Amino acid sequence: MSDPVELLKRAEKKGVPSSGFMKLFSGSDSYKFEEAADLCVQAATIYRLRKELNLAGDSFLKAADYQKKAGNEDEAGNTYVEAYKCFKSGGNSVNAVDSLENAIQIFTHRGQFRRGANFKFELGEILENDLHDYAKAIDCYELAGEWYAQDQSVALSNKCFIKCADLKALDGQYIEASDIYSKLIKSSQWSLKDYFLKKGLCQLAATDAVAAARTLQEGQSEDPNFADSRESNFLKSLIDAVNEGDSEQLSEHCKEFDNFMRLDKWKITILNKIKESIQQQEDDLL
Amino acid sequence: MSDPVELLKRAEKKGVPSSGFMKLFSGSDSYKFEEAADLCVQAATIYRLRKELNLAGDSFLKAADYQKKAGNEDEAGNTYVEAYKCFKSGGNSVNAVDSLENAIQIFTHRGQFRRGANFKFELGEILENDLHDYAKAIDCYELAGEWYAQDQSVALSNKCFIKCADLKALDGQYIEASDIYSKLIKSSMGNQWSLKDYFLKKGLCQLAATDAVAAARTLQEGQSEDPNFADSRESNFLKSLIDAVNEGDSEQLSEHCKEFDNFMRLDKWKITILNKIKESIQQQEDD
Amino acid sequence: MSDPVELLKRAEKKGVPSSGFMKLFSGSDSYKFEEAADLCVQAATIYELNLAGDSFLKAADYQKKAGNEDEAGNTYVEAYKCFKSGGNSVNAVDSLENAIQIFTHRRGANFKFELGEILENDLHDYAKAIDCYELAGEWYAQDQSVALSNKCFIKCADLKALDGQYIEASDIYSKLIKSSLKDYFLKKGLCQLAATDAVAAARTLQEGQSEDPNFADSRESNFLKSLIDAVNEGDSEQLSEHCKEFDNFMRLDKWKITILNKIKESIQQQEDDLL
Amino acid sequence: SRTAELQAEIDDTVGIMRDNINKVAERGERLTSIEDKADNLAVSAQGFKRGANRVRKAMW
Amino acid sequence: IKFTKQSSVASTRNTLKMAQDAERAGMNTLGMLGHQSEQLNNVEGNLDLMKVQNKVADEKVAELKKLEMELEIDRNLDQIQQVSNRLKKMALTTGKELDSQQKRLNNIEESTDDLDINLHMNTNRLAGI
Amino acid sequence: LFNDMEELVIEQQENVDVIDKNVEDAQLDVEQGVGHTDKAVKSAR
Repeated sequence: MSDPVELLKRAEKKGVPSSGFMKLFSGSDSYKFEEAADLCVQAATIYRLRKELNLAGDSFLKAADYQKKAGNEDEAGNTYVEAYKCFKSGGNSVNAVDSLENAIQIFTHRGQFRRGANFKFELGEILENDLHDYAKAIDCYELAGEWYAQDQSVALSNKCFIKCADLKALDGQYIEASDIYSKLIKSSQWSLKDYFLKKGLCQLAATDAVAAARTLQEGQSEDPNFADSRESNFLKSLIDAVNEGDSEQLSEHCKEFDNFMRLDKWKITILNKIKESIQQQEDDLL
Repeated sequence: MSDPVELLKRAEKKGVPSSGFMKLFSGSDSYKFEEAADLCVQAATIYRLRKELNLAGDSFLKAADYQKKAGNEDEAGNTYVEAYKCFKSGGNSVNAVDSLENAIQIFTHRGQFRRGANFKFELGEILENDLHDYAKAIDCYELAGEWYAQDQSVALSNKCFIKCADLKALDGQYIEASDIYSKLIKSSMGNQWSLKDYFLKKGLCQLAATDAVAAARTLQEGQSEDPNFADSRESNFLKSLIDAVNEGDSEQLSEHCKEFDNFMRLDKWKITILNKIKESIQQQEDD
Repeated sequence: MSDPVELLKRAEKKGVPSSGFMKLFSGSDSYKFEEAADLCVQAATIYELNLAGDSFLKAADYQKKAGNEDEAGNTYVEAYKCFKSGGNSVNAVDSLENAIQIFTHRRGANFKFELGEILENDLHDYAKAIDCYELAGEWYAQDQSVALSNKCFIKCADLKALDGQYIEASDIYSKLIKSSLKDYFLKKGLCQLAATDAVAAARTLQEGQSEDPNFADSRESNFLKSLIDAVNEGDSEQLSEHCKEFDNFMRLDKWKITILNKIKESIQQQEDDLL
Repeated sequence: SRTAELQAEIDDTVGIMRDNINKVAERGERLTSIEDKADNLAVSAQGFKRGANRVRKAMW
Repeated sequence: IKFTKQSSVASTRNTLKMAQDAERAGMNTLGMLGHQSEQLNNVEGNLDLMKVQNKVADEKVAELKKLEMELEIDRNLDQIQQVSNRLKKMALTTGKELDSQQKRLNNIEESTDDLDINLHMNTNRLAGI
Repeated sequence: LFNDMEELVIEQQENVDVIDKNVEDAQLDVEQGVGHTDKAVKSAR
């Protein structure tokens, strides 16, 4: 096998633009950038075979930069995706982010919105799980959901808006999360009951029990499957406990609900916030 | 990024045909229209990146017009489809209609009937839902269904003819809707759930035309030709409606409607047609 | 719009091969046939589905003369679609046959099956339909597409049985079994009964009962048994009773009715030959 | 118990077919895009053929 | 009681026929998907060949530039349960086939775009010679 | 759901037909084009 370091050195030597008087006699520099990109891709493939995945990613990044200089942006976007795959498999989430961002920018400029949305969602997943940059993850899930909505892909859009609303609610942006849940409801049977519950829970965490009661009434009137659901009864019981200011009754209803339908971590966090708001009002009254 | 306004101004300057003595020295104007189209497409792409979707649509329309002037009609049809997508995403349903109509005309001219039928159906959907121009939506679903029938796409043809018959029945053209349901039945025979619905809807149209005998014939036909309709709730319901219509008992009809609704929810279409049938009974009582 | 007749006349003028001294100065005639094909395709597009088909046939012939056989095969498929939609089943057959020949020399099974369907339903040329379903099933079998191969072999066995080739139909059902299983066992046995070979029917019954538990306890197995019993007793009335009993619970399709009537007739003929 | 099991199997199969409908929608969308790009490819291939022929005549 | 049993019989008869229904679609759909997936295979071969030919074109262009009722209810349920088993299996197989073809179509799209770009590039280069 | 699936696949058959025809047509044109560039190179040398 060729040495990837020597391949990269040859790529670097070829990727120098023609300067000065030589520019009058040299044809388009595009072909030189293409050949430098091919040398970088060969180096990247050899590094990938060696499981030196970060060096493969860096070589694909160099290849994509040369492809951009050649004018071959569609190839650059594909090569950025290969760089991303190498960095993600190598545990270098930062360079994976940067690779996906360049790929997404190329795909959106080329009108490949759906493709860019796929990668924007994966970018959101990296921001959420590996980097814990929840704000940018929110922005990524929102924009991906919008791109899927323009593409009439309701299911993918809903997957993104679920992730967005969940993260917004965990970040304390309860009103905006409730608005996204209202969009998810309008766009949408099993998940619908969950959306009504989560909307109401966000509203309770915003100390707006009236909006929660309205959401309950809306859901009970518009979806018969929510009306007779455990989620509706639970949301009602939580609204009642919030209006009475009884944080113990709320904790009882939470335990009762948890015994039949396990509360996931998101619901527990939001329910704890609601309880804390009740206890704070109790303390402010003594 | 280039300024899209300057790109469009350059497109406009290039897209002037060679007039006069210059026409003797200028080659084909086709290349000038191609380059103007490319400039318009670049402007449209920049507007789309800015989410200025209506301006992107207008730029694609200009590009498609230049492509037509170049003789590149297949490209013009694709660019009209991109204009349509921009206008639809921008909420400008009128320009979306006009874009699809030009694209469909090109596609039909290129013998791409199927492609035109896909877009003619989408045109029908825009006319129905956004513009409420139900007459043109009917015409769109009918013609799309015919083009799909010629392509042996029984399934798309049936989807279109369902939309056509439903809209025709809601517009009071009950006889024509019944005839389209007869076509849907015939195309669906030997292929059943939609079939029961087709039999029911045919009969309901006939009742709304105050022709209970044709409804009874449709019931007998369905009961003989498709055993699943014979034992279905839809058949029993259609029978009960025919019986109530022949007796002139609008209350019994309303009871049978409630009974049916308790087991199989009546959609908005059935409710509208059933109300019309009831009104025709009550009018005969009042007369 | 251009006039399609004028387009075809231009295609015909261009599609004349270079003859004589002109052949020394003219480049490859391929480009002339390509341009004639393009003109024919434009005319076909403007066309009046039968005239569109004929124009696509002319285009495909010019494409063949250009050496662009893959294009010719695609154009023959477009001709086929026009003729089928125009109700000209003969030219649809001819178009599919040319397309299939091109595809096999270089998909053909898909179109060979559709050809079998046209031969069966529109032309009632059942012999060629059988040949088409058999060859399509074989091509799918080589491609390891068991489901498509089985669809073709079902059509082949059904038509062979209706044509009185009961033994060959039974052999195809044996292939289908080895590769609906209950139905295949029943139909195999029925073919064997129509061949007056009740012993082979009993063997098929025993085979099915041993190899597939779902056939063992099925109505199809009990029905086949009862038919074997009635055939061995020579009681055509008991056979008709068992047919009615079976029909009350599981409707006999037209194929089964035809084969069962043949079995009954063979019993009645043996009764008459013994009196 | 047999009827409840049957109901459970039918509900599961309904779920699988519903998933499939979403997938076939994604498939139809992909196919519409590929048809557009394959049309582009055919046009570009013809253009390349013609340009190469014109250069062949030029060099000759 | 008799009326209810009769209604149950009618319900199960209708259910069985519709079970056999969901079957014809699955077998035809799988057949068509097999046909289309296979039509994709011919496309894939042609795309691979065009990639090789574009490599050749790249090098040639470069050089150029250089130069009784109870029993029936039971039996109908028997029949419905068996069909339901195949409807489930067919749905699973159809899902798997759609997954495979979806990845194949994604690759077909990318390869088609790449070829289109390469062809436009070489056409522009030939224009200048 | 099955009914709709059949319907959608019947629709998609159509797309597959055109794609196959166009890619096949393109391959033959590319092959001819390469032949032309070969003869062009032969002359230019």
